[PDB]
Amino acid sequence: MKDFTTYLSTAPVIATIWFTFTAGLLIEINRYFPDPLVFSF
Amino acid sequence: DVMQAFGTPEKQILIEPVFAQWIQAAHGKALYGFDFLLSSKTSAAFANGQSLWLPGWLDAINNNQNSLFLTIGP
Amino acid sequence: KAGNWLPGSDAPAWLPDDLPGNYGFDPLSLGKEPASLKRFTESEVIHGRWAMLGVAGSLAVELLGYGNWYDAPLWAVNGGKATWFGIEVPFDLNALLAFEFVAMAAAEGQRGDAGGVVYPGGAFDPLGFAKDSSKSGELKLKEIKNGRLAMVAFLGFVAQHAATGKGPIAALGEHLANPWGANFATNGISVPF
Amino acid sequence: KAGNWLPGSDAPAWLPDDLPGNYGFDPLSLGKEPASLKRFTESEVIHGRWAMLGVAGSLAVELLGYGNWYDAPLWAVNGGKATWFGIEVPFDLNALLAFEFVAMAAAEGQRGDAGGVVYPGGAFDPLGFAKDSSKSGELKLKEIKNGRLAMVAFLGFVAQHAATGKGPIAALGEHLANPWGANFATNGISVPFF
Amino acid sequence: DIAGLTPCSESKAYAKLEKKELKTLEKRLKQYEADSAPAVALKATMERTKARFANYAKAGLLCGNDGLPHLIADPGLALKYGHAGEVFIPTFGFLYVAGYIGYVGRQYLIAVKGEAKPTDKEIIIDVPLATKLAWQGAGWPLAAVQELQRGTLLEKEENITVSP
Amino acid sequence: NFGIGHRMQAILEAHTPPSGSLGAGHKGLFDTVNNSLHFQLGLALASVGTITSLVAQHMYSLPPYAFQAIDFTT
Amino acid sequence: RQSWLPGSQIPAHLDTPAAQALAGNFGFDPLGLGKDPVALRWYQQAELIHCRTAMAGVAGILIPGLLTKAGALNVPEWYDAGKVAIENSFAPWGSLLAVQLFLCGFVEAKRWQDIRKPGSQGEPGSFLGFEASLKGTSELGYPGGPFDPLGLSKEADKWADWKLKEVKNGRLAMLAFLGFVAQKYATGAGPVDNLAAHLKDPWHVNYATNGVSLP
Ligand code: CLA
Ligand code: CLA
Ligand SMILES: CC(/C=C/C=C(C)/C=C/[C@@]12O[C@]1(C)C[C@@H](O)CC2(C)C)=C\C=C\C=C(C)\C=C\C=C(C)\C=C\[C@@]12O[C@]1(C)C[C@@H](O)CC2(C)C
Ligand SMILES: CC(/C=C/C=C(C)/C=C/[C@@]12O[C@]1(C)C[C@@H](O)CC2(C)C)=C\C=C\C=C(C)\C=C\C=C(C)\C=C\[C@@]12O[C@]1(C)C[C@@H](O)CC2(C)C
Ligand SMILES: CC(/C=C/C=C(C)/C=C/[C@@]12O[C@]1(C)C[C@@H](O)CC2(C)C)=C\C=C\C=C(C)\C=C\C=C(C)\C=C\[C@@]12O[C@]1(C)C[C@@H](O)CC2(C)C
Ligand SMILES: CC1=C(/C=C/C(C)=C/C=C/C(C)=C\C=C\C=C(C)\C=C\C=C(C)\C=C\C2=C(C)CCCC2(C)C)C(C)(C)CCC1
Repeated sequence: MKDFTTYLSTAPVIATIWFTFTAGLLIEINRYFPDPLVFSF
Repeated sequence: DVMQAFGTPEKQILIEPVFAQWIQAAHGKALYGFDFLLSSKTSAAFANGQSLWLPGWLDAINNNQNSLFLTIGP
Repeated sequence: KAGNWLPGSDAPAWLPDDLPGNYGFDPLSLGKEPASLKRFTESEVIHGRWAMLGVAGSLAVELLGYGNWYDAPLWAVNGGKATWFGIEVPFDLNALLAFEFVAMAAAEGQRGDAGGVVYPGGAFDPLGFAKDSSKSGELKLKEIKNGRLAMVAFLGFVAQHAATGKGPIAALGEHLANPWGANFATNGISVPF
Repeated sequence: KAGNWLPGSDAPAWLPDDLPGNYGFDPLSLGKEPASLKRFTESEVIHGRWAMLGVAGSLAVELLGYGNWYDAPLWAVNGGKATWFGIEVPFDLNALLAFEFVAMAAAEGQRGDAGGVVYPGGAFDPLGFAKDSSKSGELKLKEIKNGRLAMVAFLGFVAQHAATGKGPIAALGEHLANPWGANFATNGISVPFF
Repeated sequence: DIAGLTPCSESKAYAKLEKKELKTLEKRLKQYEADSAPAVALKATMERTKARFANYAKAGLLCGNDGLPHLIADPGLALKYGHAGEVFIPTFGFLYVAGYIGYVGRQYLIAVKGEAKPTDKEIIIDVPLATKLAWQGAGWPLAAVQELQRGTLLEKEENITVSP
Repeated sequence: NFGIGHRMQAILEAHTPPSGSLGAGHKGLFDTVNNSLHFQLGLALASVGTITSLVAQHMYSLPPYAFQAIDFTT
Repeated sequence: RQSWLPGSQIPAHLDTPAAQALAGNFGFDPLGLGKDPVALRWYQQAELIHCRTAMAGVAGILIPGLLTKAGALNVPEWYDAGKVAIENSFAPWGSLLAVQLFLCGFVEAKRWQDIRKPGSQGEPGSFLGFEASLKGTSELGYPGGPFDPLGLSKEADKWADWKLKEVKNGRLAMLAFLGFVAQKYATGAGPVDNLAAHLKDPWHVNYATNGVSLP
């Protein structure tokens, strides 16, 4: 599956994994920390 | 637009125009309280023109019904 | 050379060692070109002379008790009756304004556009000090150092009066009074927090 | 040489043996370069001179009973009327401050930037002691010794008044009175716990 | 009150707008059974709403005449009056991540230029090299100023022009 | 044509800052401003188009004509 | 070479002879911060001074802290000694910080110039004879001269021992200050008070009984 891992390392597959990662990071943040308009403490 | 759509107007980015309200208050608009040059009654640019050209200009800016330095927001 | 102004740093190449007042201080490469540097050397000395006269005029008024340097041109508004050594001056603003406009240009424009001279021998040395034999650069260096200190003193007068509203001796007595509460931090201007 | 300051330890190479007051004491190698050693051999003697004059002035006030060294410049605040041998001085602060700024600079600048001399023969020896033949280094050694002891004495004056608030004789008498309860430890300053 | 403004914990249009939103949610809630699944989500929306108003009034945001929080985007009016978390703290919390991505992509380009053919590792990204540059790019401003002090951040006039 | 005054051929090619500031500065412009009409038309249109925005910005805030700014459509 | 992880490939710029002969090199740079040799030369200085100031600060916290909890001092908490000692003070904090930044900037800019060029401050005519002892040693970060009064550098044996003792005590004190700040934020007590609270009930009073290891 070395060719399958080179397919997993192509541009749109990395794009759709990394954008789901950076989407579902910010989404879990806005679940556990609702409505951040201002930098609080 | 997304905040107005979700019924939450308070989450808007409403950046106050600080840099131009400071220019209005330096021209004599006492609505914002920056009291810098002409809206401050104690400064020198205020004091050295009270007979020359200032009081009509100050009574014309602080009128909120002309277009002379309209009050401004986000 | 006689000084390094930040020791261990290299001297910039566009400053000659024989130039009076030298340390190598040019962190902006501001006098790199020789035609600009010659006019800067010709203007630094004259800023120094006029600031030595300015600091002497700003200090002798308070040391002789005649107000300060600030309130001395304050008779032009709200009254008049200028003084000098107590002697009254019956002149208004516009007459001495035009006299400073006319009588000073007959010395300034006669000095400036008649060359580029900065140490003219002859009538400006009546007693005789700068014969350019052995003690030219020494007295030139002393003149540069005293003039730079006077320029710093006059900008200190400007910022000191713009921050405290007081004169030179009128706050030097307070810094000698309260040496930890009468400095540039206890006002709410110079240090904003 | 004439002394080793910590026996068994070696003398540094940058201290000349014919130099007056030599012991080898330079644990920082602070006068290693000869130009710095030449500046410091002049400045140590002058610190010793002015400290001998300072300790003589700080002791003669109390041995003659005129207050101490600390309160002698205390007339400039809360009154005036300075004294000297009981004789009054009708001078305010700014006049004598300007006279000390001017009249001392006319001798200090005449001394300093006119060379680097530290033992000038001639007018400064009116009686005649240092003809520089045989008794030069001995008198220079005695001057260095007495001056170093005077610098130690004046630093002791400063620390003693900063710790006890008294004069030199005013607590030398207490050390002679209670020798085991009037030293540098019974105050709560120099020894922090015991 | 910096520029004609007011604290949101002081203004009444802010509290009136909170009561307006809670009134809409309440008249929306009045249709359902008290323990059903829509009513739980509506009360959770009310709880998030009230927590949002409490934490906007707590941080000292400035309301206007409209009753809406404002952002003072000037240091010296945010640092002096305690509004640095509005703009001045996230204007570096952004730029760390911006220069982070701009440094990671820069180093991924420069570390793939000197190969056999670079373009194949731009459509097919070398993932161990990418994750190595992703982790070790954490100190990017440090490395950026150390690269600027060389002159290895810029390139000289070896660049490609047309006809100056 | 009278001896006193200033000349366009001398002011341009002497305002050159050294040490690589503006390069050779303003040396050679009078051969190209005077000979080109599209350069003159470009500078003229830039000036007229800016002071036309200036006319627009200053005729609403500072209305110069009697019973203007009551006629809103005007 | 006694690495921080025994099985890791040490970064190759920490295995150069310039970097292996450096104080406290345990092969730890997992984020590649010192890959340029002059970046590492700058950060070695930054580590020495972040660790010496931390050793002085952590000593000034826990030596009077342990001498407060055991009596014969009444030094307050380190997060309270700014609130107090400004009343028992000849000056307010602003003038004191201004004098502080002048006296410290005169030192720190000389150190800046010596790091950017070694032996800079030793050129003659700078001070009044004092500049001759300001070249430092052959390596930067360890000046000596006036800063070695007891004379522990004139050995050339056990010198890497003293280096590594300084670096390890300093890294431990930097972790101790990051501690002091964090164990103040977490529970609001003092550091020796937190040590007593751990020593009276270790298995229940720790950083798993507050809101900072939250699931
Ligand atoms: C450039 C314009 C712009 C700006 C400045 C903002 C600004 C903001 N928007 Mg907005 N928005 C915009 C455009 C913009 N938006 C557009 C175009 C839309 C329509 C798509 C929206 C739709 C929108 C919605 C629907 C919402 C916002 C929200 C917000 C707020 C962000 C809260 C948040 O998520 O915190 C994020 C805070 C962080 C600290 C994230 C940083 C990430 C981590 C913590 C740092 C990294 C840590 C670690 C190293 C990562 C691990 C790496 C991993 C590999 C292990 C903020 C006021 C939210 C809000 O509350 O409104 C006020 C909200 O609900 N916006
Ligand atoms: C305006 C008058 C005047 C002038 C022009 C001079 C000029 C001079 N004096 Mg002089 N002096 C004067 C008044 C004056 N003094 C007075 C009134 C006294 C008696 C108090 C002295 C006592 C004196 C001594 C004892 C010595 C000089 C020396 C010198 C020369 C060195 C120049 C220098 O480094 O500046 C000095 C500039 C300063 C700003 C001085 C700094 C403050 C000093 C270090 C005192 C601080 C003590 C402090 C507790 C120690 C430092 C902290 C420590 C605990 C870590 C120079 C020719 C020295 C010399 O000839 O060297 C070879 C020397 O040994 N003078
Ligand atoms: C301070 C000053 C210049 C400062 C400039 C500096 C430091 C520049 C330094 C640098 O450029 C270099 C060197 C190198 C560059 O690479 C870097 C920088 C750092 C940029 C000039 C003051 C110059 C100041 C002058 C000439 C002042 C003259 C004062 C007069 C005449 C006063 C007159 C009166 O006081 C009386 C007599 C009586 C009163 O009653 C009436 C009045 C009028 C108030
Ligand atoms: C202590 C001292 C110097 C101490 C320095 C020492 C030990 C340094 C030693 C070292 O550097 C070496 C040697 C070698 C290095 O490798 C190591 C160290 C160890 C670092 C100087 C005091 C020097 C002290 C001096 C010069 C004091 C002068 C006092 C005067 C003039 C007093 C006048 C008055 O008392 C009267 C007369 C009347 C009063 O009413 C008014 C006043 C004004 C108070
Ligand atoms: C300087 C310091 C503290 C100094 C404290 C001082 C002066 C305190 C003074 C006071 O207390 C007193 C005396 C009395 C009080 O009343 C007043 C104050 C003022 C409070 C702490 C440093 C603290 C510094 C710390 C904790 C630094 C930690 C850095 C780490 C761990 C980085 C590791 C890495 O960078 C490497 C090494 C390699 C990369 O590849 C990987 C990563 C992981 C990025
Ligand atoms: C404070 C503030 C402000 C202000 C600001 C300002 C005013 C600024 C300025 C600025 C400036 C004046 C700038 C300039 C610049 C220039 C340049 C020239 C730059 C450059 C840059 C670069 C070059 C970068 C690069 C890089 C890096 C390093 C990272 C990433 C990657 C790259 C490569 C891209 C405001 C209020 C608004 C807001 C808040 C904050």
